[PDB]
Amino acid sequence: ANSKLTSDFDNPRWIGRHKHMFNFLDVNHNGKISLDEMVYKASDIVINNLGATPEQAKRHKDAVEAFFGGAGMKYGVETDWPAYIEGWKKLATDELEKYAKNEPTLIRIWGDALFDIVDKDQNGAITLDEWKAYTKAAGIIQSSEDCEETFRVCDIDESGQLDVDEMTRQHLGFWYTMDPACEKLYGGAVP
Repeated sequence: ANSKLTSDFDNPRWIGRHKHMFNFLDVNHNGKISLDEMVYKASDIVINNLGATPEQAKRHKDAVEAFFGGAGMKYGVETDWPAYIEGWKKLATDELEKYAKNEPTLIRIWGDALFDIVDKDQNGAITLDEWKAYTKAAGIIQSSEDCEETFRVCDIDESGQLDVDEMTRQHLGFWYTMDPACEKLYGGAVP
């Protein structure tokens, strides 16, 4: 492993980051969300907004399923906030253990599936316009300014593209650890 990455689950900013995403995913404010809703949203984006082929959409669905499944979410089950954050601690712990052992993480698997769809050239890297297209379809980022901040925070290659290796590292830090190097990865869109 190129980094020594550790959890910080009692940091109110960690908890808060995931509460933000919980509230953003709970579009109708039910106080709970299901795996059914998560995989619906994921496939809706890639198939109906981003042009995914059937095989590409299925690969992506599988990776989203396993990601949220790692946080304890299940088909036909409604997950409330207390269960969600409990599951998220397990997910992060498991991911960081795989990382420390140089084994593929669920976030890498998902990234590789998503980048196959989003990168016009299928070479594992995306342009700013492609990042804007994905994030604004998903709604996780709403403004171009915030999408631009992502390219400031990450190490960009000489052609001005964000590669999956770099985005995986940044996401490990941003979602699992509170690495201060990854602050503002989504600009002002996600605290």
